[PDB]
Amino acid sequence: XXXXXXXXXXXXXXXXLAVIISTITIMIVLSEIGVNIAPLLAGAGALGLAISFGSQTLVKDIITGVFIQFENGMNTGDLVTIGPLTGTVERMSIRSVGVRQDTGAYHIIPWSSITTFANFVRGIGSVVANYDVDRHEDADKANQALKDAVAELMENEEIRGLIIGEPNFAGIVGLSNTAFTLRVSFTTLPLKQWTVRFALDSQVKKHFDLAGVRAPVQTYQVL
Amino acid sequence: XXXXXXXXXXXXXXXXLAVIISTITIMIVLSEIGVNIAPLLAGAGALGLAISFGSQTLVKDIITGVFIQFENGMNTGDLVTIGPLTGTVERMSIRSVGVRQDTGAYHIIPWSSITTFANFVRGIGSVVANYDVDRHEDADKANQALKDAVAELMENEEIRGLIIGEPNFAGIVGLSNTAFTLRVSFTTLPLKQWTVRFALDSQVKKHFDLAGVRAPVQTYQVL
Amino acid sequence: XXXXXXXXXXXXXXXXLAVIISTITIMIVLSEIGVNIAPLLAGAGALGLAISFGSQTLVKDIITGVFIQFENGMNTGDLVTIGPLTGTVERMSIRSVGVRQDTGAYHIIPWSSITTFANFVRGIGSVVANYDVDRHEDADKANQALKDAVAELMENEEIRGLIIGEPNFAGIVGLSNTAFTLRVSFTTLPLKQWTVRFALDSQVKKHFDLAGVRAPVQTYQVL
Amino acid sequence: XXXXXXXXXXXXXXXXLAVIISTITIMIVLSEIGVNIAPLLAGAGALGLAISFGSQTLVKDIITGVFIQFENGMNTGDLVTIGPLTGTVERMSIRSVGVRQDTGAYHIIPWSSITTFANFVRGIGSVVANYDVDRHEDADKANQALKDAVAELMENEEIRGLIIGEPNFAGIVGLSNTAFTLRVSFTTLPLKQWTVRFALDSQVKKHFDLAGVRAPVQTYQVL
Amino acid sequence: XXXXXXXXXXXXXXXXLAVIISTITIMIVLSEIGVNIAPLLAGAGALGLAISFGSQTLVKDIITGVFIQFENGMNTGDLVTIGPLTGTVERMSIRSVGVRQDTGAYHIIPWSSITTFANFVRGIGSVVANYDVDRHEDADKANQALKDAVAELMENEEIRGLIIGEPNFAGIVGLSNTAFTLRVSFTTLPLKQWTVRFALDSQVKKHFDLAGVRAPVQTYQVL
Amino acid sequence: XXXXXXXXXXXXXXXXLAVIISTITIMIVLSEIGVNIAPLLAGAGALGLAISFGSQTLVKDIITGVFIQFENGMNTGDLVTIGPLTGTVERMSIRSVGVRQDTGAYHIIPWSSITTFANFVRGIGSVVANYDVDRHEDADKANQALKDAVAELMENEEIRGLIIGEPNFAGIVGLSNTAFTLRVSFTTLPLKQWTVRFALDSQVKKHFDLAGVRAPVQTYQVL
Amino acid sequence: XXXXXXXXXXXXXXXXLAVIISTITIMIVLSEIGVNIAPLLAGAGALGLAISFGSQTLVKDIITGVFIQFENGMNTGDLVTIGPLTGTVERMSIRSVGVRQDTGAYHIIPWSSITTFANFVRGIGSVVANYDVDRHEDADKANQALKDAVAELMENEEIRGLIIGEPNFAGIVGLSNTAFTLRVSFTTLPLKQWTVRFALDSQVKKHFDLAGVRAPVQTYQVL
Repeated sequence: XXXXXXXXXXXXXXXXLAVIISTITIMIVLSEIGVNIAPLLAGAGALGLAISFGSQTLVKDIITGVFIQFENGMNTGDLVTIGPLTGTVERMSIRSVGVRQDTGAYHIIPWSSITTFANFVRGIGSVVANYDVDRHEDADKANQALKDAVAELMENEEIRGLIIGEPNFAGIVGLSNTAFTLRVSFTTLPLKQWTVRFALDSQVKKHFDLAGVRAPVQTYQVL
Repeated sequence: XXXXXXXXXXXXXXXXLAVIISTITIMIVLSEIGVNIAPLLAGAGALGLAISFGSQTLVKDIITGVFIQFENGMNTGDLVTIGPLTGTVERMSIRSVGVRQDTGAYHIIPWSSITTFANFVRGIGSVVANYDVDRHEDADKANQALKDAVAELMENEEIRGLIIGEPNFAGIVGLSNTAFTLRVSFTTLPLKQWTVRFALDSQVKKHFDLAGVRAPVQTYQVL
Repeated sequence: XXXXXXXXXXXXXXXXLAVIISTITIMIVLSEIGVNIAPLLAGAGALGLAISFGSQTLVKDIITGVFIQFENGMNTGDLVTIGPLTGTVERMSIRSVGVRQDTGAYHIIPWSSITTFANFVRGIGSVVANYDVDRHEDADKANQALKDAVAELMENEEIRGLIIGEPNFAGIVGLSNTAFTLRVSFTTLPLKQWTVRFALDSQVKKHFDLAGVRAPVQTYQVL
Repeated sequence: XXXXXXXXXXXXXXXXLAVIISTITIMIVLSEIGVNIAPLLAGAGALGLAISFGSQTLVKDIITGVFIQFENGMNTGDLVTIGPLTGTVERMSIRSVGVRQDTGAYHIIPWSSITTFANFVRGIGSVVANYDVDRHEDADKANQALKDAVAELMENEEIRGLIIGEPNFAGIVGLSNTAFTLRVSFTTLPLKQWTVRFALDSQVKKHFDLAGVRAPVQTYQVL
Repeated sequence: XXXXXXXXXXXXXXXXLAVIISTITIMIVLSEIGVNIAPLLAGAGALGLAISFGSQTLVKDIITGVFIQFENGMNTGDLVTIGPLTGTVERMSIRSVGVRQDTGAYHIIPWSSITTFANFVRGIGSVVANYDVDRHEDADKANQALKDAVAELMENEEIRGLIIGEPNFAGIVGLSNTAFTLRVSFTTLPLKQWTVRFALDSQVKKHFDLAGVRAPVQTYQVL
Repeated sequence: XXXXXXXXXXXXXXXXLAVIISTITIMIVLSEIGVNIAPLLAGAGALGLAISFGSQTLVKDIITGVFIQFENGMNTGDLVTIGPLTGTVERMSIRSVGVRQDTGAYHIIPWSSITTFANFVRGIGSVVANYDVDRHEDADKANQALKDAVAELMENEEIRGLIIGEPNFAGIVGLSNTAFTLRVSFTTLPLKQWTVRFALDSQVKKHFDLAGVRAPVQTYQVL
Repeated sequence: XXXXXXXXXXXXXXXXLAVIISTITIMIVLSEIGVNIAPLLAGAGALGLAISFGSQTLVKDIITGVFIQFENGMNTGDLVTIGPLTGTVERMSIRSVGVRQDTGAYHIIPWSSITTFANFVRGIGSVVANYDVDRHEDADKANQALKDAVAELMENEEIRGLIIGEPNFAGIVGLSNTAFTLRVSFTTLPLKQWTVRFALDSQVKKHFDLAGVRAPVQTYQVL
């Protein structure tokens, strides 16, 4: 039986990364060779549980990545927002995503840290502008000024191509101790919101000055 | 017994995703073929525990999603609020929900991150408006002005269709060092709160100017 | 023994949600049919541990719910406060609770997220009002004014029915660089605190104006 | 052996909450009746691990409660502070504690959420009052004024019974750009701190006015 | 064998807190008495794992306590700082520590919540005082004033006994838009820092007034 | 069999860090020598599980490090940003990374604490400058001033070598109650952003003074 | 066999901290003495798992400590920064580190709470000083003043020995609504940054006064 067991073990070892495989092979051999390694199994299992609780991140991350990819949630060149960060995606790997912030940095984010993320290149983009006007100014006057500003904006051929449909004037949307707030909304081609917002702000300043609408002004009273 | 064991193993393997299934088959074979793989079982179990702690998120998320669906908590097109985000739901998948923020973004939120979420399309919508008035102004005067404003609002046929029942005047609801606060409440058709609030603010500004109620004013004293 | 084992397995399978039950049955059969599925057990156990770490939330939540119910902590129609949210409870399910915020929203909160929650419909409700008065004003004068205000309040038959017992004047309760603070306390029927607070604030403004008590006023000094 | 095994199983089942006990009995029977339920054991163990990770809270909470009780840390009627909450304890159960906030609410806190909690009814209560005085005022003048205020306080027979020992004047305790801060300390009967603090603040205002000590005053300089 | 097994079980049970011990005894008996309780073992193990995840806190806390005690980190009567709390230690138990805040409260903190804690009664105590002086004042003038203040302080026999060695004048330590900051440092007997700081602040006010050093003053400019 | 077992155990022990290996050897010996150490296995397994939950950090950290290295995410001498810290990398070990803050400190960060980190030496660096201008100033005037400033900047031969391509003027990008904001963008050689930003700010101040553009100015109104 | 088993158990027990060892010995004896303690094993294993989840901290902490020691990250007498704390290291034990804050306290921090820590005694120390100057002042004038200040500083023989190399003037580094900021950088012997910074601030005040550079001044406009 001795020679037979020896031959059996030989055949098995012949049938049998590399260092751990070698340790496991040594374990199976010592097991089959007249030794019952329960506590050696215990030590190797402690080591394996350690590496497990360690090497969990890679797999969690790659599966989160492939899931995000299934939903078509992020492509190369999009403008995404991940937590407190907003930038352009420059490259995606099987572990992490590369986001190029506007301040020049190059953030690397591993998928596990990505729970909820916003994308700016899906369909439409909107603009919600709010402007303040001194509480004492005439409401209709300022509102007509804002309407004239938007109308002049929509005449700019270069910008008109960026707005989908018609503007949406909401009128007054709130009062403060000093000012009331006008609001105008849009619906633009994706990723072009900010250009529209900037042109609108320029036109709004110009026309508020023309129509003589005053900016909000803090008020005091003495004695 | 050798040929018999061989035939048994053959039949079993014949009776026997793909790569892991193949590894498990190799394991059962080496087990039945004169080898006791306890530590090989240990390594494969470490790998499996890793993938487990990894692939937990998908199932947790899908069950959270189906639960949220059971309570009729979220449909396509509703206006929901999830954590620090408020927007419209554009599409729901078996892993995540698509929320369209007003700023044009397209957030993707996986159900696991959704613990508590608010919905604005269930039943009724309310309005609680607060306005400030200088501490020195006559209380009854300002309150009557606000009542006249609300009364003129309720005469606007377009808005009246949005208010359920009658307004609820609360009177003064608090004093500051400079101003006391009036409050009026409503109960409106769902999702129409903001239109009512805006019309009310416009009317309130107009009538506060007519009745000559002053806005709050900071007060100083020199020497 | 072959036919006998076959008959045994048949009887067992005859004696034997649905898909997992079928997989378990296949497992017991392959086990009894000349195969020792230790690693198949390992894979199925990984899957089961995954679903376990997943389907834990439902049971945790239902037991937390039934516990909260045992303590009579929340009923339909009460006005509760859960974390940063305050509203009315509209309906309770075996997984979550429906809270109707005052802003019209309809929050859904699962019991697991509920650790500590306040309820406003248990027994009594109290009012602790603080008012500011310019540092230079006479203490006794302002205090007597506040006492007269409370006295006139207690004469309002409609409100008197809401106050339990007698008011509790505390006198000055703190000094600032500009103002000292008066305080008056109450004990009211449940859920009626705010009506009392509002009536009290109205009366306090009126009587502070009558008695000529000044509001706090920031003070400066030049050069 | 068949009839013998049947009789054995019968006797065992005869020797044998209710639904789980029934499932366990079915398990032991199928085990003893010619079936080896390893994977059925696996499914039942997954379910049990789920309920375990679920029903952990009740026991954790009751043991935390009995521990808090061992240290005599909280009784009915005491004034405790738990996290961001301060109120009176109205009733204690085997799972949670009932705290009555001053604003009328009735918080329910489960012991698990209680890590560190303060109690105001153990032994003594102290008072540390700080008052501000304009930087230009004479130090000795203001300090003597405060001493006279405390002296008049200690003459009030109703309050004297609440102060243990003698006051402790610390003198100036800090400078700002505008004011220096005086401080006086006490040691009072438990739960009576606030009454003493309020009486002291009243006397301090009165005597600061008598002695003509000015409150702090912001200072500017033009051009 | 029946009578023999019965006698064996009897002897064992004879050889055999109380309720759990009884359940375990019942388990060993049913085990030895012709029943293989694997799933009963599973249920009892679920219960035991629950109590384990529950009764972990007591032992964790007592070992953390004995460790803190080994380092001589906290004694009865010391003035410690634990998280956001600062007070005197009144008594220590095998689970928690009793800290007496200055505001009269009596906090109970269990050792587990104590990660990092400061102690004020180990060796020496230091004082780092910063004072502000208007940007336009002469540097040497104010510095000499502060030196004279410290010199007069060191002449107070009662205080001199509390300062170890010599003061350490650092000169200017920073500029603001309005003021530059002088700094003086000390090294005092333990627990006596605040008395020294207060005496120093008194002397500093007196000597800044004598030498005519102005406090910082906000500056404006009109039109 | 006694002598045979003895010889077997001897051979095994002959075939058989050091202290734990010795304990495991003692375990296997006592196991093979007529003793079944199940509870000794339990104690050793508790100890091993402890060390496992302890020695997990080293391996997790080294694998996170080698992963970060695979993505070429951090080299010696780069300027990285890790959480709230921004500095230069001075040396990398198999456990942690050494970051040299600008304030002279030498932070040591272990890879586990590194989830998302930014790098400033990958490709390009950008500049987004915003400047404020009083609301009343002429828009075209200030914009032309800023254009002249940038033009003079691009004439500086030393700086021109640092800017890639052409500046990008966005015009007005927002209104406040007091000021509107101009914006100019760049794209520079990596790590040279700040030099460009500083030169640009100098030129902008000079040219805003030349063209007489006023800085924003708070506005008041009395009575 | 009875006497033989008795002798075997005797020999084993003869071959066989103290209380747990005794319980384990009792377990092995009852095991070998005709009893199969599976559920007793279960209870002892629950207790052991409890102590494990408890006594994990000591080992985690000691290994974190020895790791920090391997990287030469902290010695006796260094000036380190750990989280929100900055002080001198007074002594290190096998569990915790003793940090002496400047305010006299003596913090004890266990290594587990130390994730990222800064050290100020490794190599070099730097200084980055920023000063504000009124927006209307001449840029070249203020910059030349700052250069003269630094030049006079470098003439102080006592300080010159602390600066490595040459100062680095950056010019303007930013504009505000009221002030532009000058910046000068250094590179000093370790731990000597603050002395240099203080001397520099003194010289800067003196020379800004000489050259007549004004501090920033808030600006207003009335009506």
